[PDB]
Amino acid sequence: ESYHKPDQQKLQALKDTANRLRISSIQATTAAGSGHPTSCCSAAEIMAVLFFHTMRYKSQDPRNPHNDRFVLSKGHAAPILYAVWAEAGFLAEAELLNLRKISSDLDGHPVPKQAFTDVATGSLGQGLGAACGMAYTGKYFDKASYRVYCLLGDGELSEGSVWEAMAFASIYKLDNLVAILDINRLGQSDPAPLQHQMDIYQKRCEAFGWHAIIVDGHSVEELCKAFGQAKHQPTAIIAKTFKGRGITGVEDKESWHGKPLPKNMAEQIIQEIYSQIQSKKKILATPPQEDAPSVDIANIRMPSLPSYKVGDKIATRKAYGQALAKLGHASDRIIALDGDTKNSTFSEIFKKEHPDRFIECYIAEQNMVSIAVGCATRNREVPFCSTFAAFFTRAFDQIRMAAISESNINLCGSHCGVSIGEDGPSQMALEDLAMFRSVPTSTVFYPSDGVATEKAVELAANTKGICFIRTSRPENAIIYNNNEDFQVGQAKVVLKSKDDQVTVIGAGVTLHEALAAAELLKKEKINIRVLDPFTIKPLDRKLILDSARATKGRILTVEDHYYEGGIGEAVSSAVVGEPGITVTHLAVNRVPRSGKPAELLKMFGIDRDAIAQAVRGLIT
Amino acid sequence: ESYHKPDQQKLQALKDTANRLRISSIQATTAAGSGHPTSCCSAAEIMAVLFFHTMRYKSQDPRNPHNDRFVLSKGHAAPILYAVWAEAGFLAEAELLNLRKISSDLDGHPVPKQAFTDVATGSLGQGLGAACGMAYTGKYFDKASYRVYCLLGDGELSEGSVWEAMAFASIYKLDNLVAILDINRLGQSDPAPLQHQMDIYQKRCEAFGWHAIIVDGHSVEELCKAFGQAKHQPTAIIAKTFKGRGITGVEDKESWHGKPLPKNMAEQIIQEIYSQIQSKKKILATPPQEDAPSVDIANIRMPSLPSYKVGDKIATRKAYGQALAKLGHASDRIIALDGDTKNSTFSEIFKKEHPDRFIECYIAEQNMVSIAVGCATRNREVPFCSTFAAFFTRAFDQIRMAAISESNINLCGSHCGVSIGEDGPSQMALEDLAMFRSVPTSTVFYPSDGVATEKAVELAANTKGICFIRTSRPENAIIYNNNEDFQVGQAKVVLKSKDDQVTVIGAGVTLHEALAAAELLKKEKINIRVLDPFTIKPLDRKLILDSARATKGRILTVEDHYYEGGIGEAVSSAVVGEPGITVTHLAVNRVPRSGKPAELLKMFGIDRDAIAQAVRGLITKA
Ligand SMILES: Cc1ncc(C[n+]2csc(CCOP(=O)(O)OP(=O)(O)O)c2C)c(N)n1
Ligand SMILES: Cc1ncc(C[n+]2csc(CCOP(=O)(O)OP(=O)(O)O)c2C)c(N)n1
Ligand SMILES: [Mg+2]
Ligand SMILES: [Mg+2]
Ligand code: NA
Ligand code: NA
Repeated sequence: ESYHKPDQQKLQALKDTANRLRISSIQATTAAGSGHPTSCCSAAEIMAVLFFHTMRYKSQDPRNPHNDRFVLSKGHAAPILYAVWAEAGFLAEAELLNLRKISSDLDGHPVPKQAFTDVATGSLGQGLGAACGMAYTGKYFDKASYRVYCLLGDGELSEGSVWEAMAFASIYKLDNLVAILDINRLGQSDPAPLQHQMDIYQKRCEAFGWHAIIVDGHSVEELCKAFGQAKHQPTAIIAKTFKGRGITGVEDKESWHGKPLPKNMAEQIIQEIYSQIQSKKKILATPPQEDAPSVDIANIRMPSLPSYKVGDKIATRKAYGQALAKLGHASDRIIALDGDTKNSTFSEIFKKEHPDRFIECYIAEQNMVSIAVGCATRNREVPFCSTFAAFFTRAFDQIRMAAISESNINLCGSHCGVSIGEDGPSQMALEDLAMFRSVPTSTVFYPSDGVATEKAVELAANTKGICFIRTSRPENAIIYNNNEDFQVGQAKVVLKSKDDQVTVIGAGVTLHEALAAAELLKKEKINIRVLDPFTIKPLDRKLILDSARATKGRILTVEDHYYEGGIGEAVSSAVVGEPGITVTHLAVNRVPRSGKPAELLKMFGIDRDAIAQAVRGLIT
Repeated sequence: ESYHKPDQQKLQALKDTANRLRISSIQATTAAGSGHPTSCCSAAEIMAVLFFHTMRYKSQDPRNPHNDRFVLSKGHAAPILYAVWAEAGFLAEAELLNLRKISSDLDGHPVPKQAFTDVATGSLGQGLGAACGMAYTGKYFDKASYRVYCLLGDGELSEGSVWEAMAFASIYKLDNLVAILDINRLGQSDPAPLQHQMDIYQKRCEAFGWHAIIVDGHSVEELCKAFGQAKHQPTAIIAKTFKGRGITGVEDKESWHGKPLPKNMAEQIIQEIYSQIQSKKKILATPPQEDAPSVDIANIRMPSLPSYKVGDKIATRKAYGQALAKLGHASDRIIALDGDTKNSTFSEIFKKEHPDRFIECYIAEQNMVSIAVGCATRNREVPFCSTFAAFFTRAFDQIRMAAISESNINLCGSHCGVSIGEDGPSQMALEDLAMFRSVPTSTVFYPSDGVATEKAVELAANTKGICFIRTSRPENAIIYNNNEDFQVGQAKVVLKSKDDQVTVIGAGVTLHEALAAAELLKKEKINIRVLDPFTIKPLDRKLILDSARATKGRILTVEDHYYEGGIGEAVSSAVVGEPGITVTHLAVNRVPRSGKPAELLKMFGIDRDAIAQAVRGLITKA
């Protein structure tokens, strides 16, 4: 528990370690012909001290739940991360030279195929948010003794997402979290704005509620001391460093970001660094206190079937909140996050019933997603984030990186489409199906009534990858029996007859408009089949085609979304080339405007009358 | 101009104005049955003072280029924006009651169909970045006397994009920019984190380089004074206010965000507010000094044809930088913005030749897009932003709102696809076609060689809407003669014969892989047509279909992008149902990994061998 104040030999061993890490970073990037040795070298003493004095972890089990966490937010310093894990004895030294090869898992930036990596970085400014999720989990959910350390670059601090995380950590008193800022003066293509104005970094961190300490980032002794003192606040170690530290003629110079040393130069530089190393003996890592709780990864089931009634009206946004609160009674792993929209998404229902497991993330969608990713690391939590679907576009890079991180998070976006009415297009999600479908690990649920919403929540909880649930504002009727079985990739035919003329595919509000169109068309002796996809990704291609074959090959898809990347294009891509199949597509063709929900569905050509007229035109 | 220190009669008129603005915000939202009167009421004195004391603008010409700019970043206070423009005499007072109707343009949040709105807000945290672009333009490009005022909420300040803009304004010494923070204690669903800890707001703004003044936001006199002193720094007026100010029993209470007053309550509250108004006489706006320069809005033409030769090798990312620098010599309105990637996107070439028109935005893509939107307002500048295409996903909400803002900005994203090689997937754009295709005003250029890249830059400069140019890292051959004519929505058939068995659609690196596949397949007496879309949106449906009908109805798309929302899906959606047409699709099926470019194209099934195998399979299945 006490700080072990290192003696001169331990300090020299830490310096020797830092210099070994420099040598390896150079060797690996020169061998690869690409990479960022100068970005590694500014961080070498930081890495040596964290891994070989401060942190506590099992060197042979990097994912162990009791370990301190390290997040390399400046992910292009990956070679020095790999070098520390070789120094710690987990990774074979020889493998370091295979950096960036297709035959290796030592890829250009860290990724979770590496046991020692929890989240992928490489898109700057995201690691601190993930670290915040890890620290929040450690302090409030696991209630364990592990600490969380996150290394950032100085150019990286221009990303607004970093400052969302800074504010989150002070709001939530993450006194188990340390941010290390590698203030090496330079970004990629010029000096970072503040250069070596260390006092301005300190003021910014202090103003955001952090205990901020300026250190010489190349002093192993100052680093040991600064890391050795816990605080009652999140702690920022503001390290003055030089980019390319230890590389004579490159240290502190522009024009070297992401530039490997040519072989002749690497050999000369490595010789000079090696001349400064006093012993080949390596420091051993020190193991953690094993106080993280056991976690059960069993499937999570709703405590009962849905208790809706066919014909009753409920918006799927409200059904989401009810279903999430219900699921929270079945497993303590379920956590909810929301960005100051809990009264609109109905995640407030979960907050009321399970307040200890609700995280108010404020108006900061980027950070919210990163918090969720962090909470899901090491399978600790099962997170459900929510906001308006439109505002998940604010977090697309975090979502993109979440898939690269192989993260299991659940996102529920409300207020989709023009059917929200009067707020207008700033609040209307019209591109969220395109966005989430383009995330390669995604499952996209579009529930059309309250029953389907509850089933989607339960399925999402038990589905790997990036799960998105699209909810809606109109109160529409319950159409499904409570005991209707739902599965990912299985659609439902909600209206059919022996002489259906076209298969109409709708979802959410447009499913209900399609059912209303069917009633209008019956008066003209025209029957239509109506199909509810349930999941847009994966799509039930078989049921769609079997339906179309019963309806003269004709499909009409109607969606409250733009034309590109949504339901209609998913359907077209699934059926193109099938003999006799035709697809007509109704969607929103341009930025909308304010009006009543029904007025906008009409203006944008996706209401019952537009559907009926499209059907009449197809038959003729 | 000297500060006009107001007399008590002017101050009382400003209070009367603020109370009229409260009344109108309540009347309009009660009439609509929705909206945010409490968010209007905290800002009523701020709005009165800005519009009727501080700012200079032409009340009958809100777009006038000499006017001070006002940006309502907290856009859900739109009813009070509409009320000020009625008070100024531009809008008819009766029209305010038509808020949110389909028959009105007084929509729920501000939009540029309103003459008095430059950028759409409603997605919080974006207005200050737009304002920074307006202020940068005013100080460095227009070199004019107009100032820029941006009103933000307190919950809104949780958005990181705000702090990017804060830092930008101090870096760039935007002493013509004022941010007004409506510190009304409350967000939507709870108190804002800092509540009324005014000293913490001050410390945060000062630490980010702003001159920060705490005021009573309901004191017209303190507001006049704080706005009346210009500074050498961007200035933050940190206004302590109460949400719902002036609505008895609602002021300072939770549970009222976005809740209109019921009719009975509106009538009673309005009576009380009206009892505080001393005079019905309105204040007149004061017009501006007309020192903004005249701008030439003519078509922009490259000064010469591309200077490439067929067979030369160049990466389209480098051709972009060369073309942009060349365009800068043809028009004074071209500006370039980049997020600390200028040596990778080659926007550095423009910086070297036209340094006064390059804006370093640092590692802050959200703000970069907003800056560009601000610079393009009132048609002052023609901006080209650049970064890696993957990092435009960090700015998708800004891009989305740029289309809602009817903005003409140009975005060039480099390093697309797996063909970048060793950096791995964090840098690989594999969803940018899906993203930009879902932006409704977008034109998506995917140039396959240096010639097509230069033509795309020129076309983009003259094309309205959100223009995206997808550039690439491999150094592929020039295939077009310099004198080839290019047009939005027109594809090119780059290889054809009377015996073609498939039409293969590729772009960028996969066009070159398709041409290599064609050379391989000729050894087996198999000819393929190869088609280069040029624009993915709009797609040349006619040429694609005419090509397919000459190649046994068969189309094969191949793309360095995920399957969803890219070239293959665009093509399938364009041709579905056409008799005899089939589409096969090669794309990237999962998150990639590091390797050499050619190794990754092979691993992910989008190289010459994958194309050749798919072609053979189509022939043999028939
Ligand atoms: C979101 C994002 N935008 C742009 C980049 C491109 N890029 C990679 S590293 C880098 C510079 C990082 O500089 P800094 O944070 O100072 O780190 P250093 O290498 O100096 O330690 C940039 C611009 C990135 N990877 N991520
Ligand atoms: C990016 C974004 N996220 C979420 C919202 C949802 N939303 C609309 S207004 C609001 C609260 C704004 O509070 P504040 O900024 O304090 O403004 P006030 O109404 O108090 O003046 C929220 C959360 C939004 N419009 N934009
Ligand atoms: Mg740096
Ligand atoms: Mg507020
Ligand atoms: Na990061
Ligand atoms: Na899930």
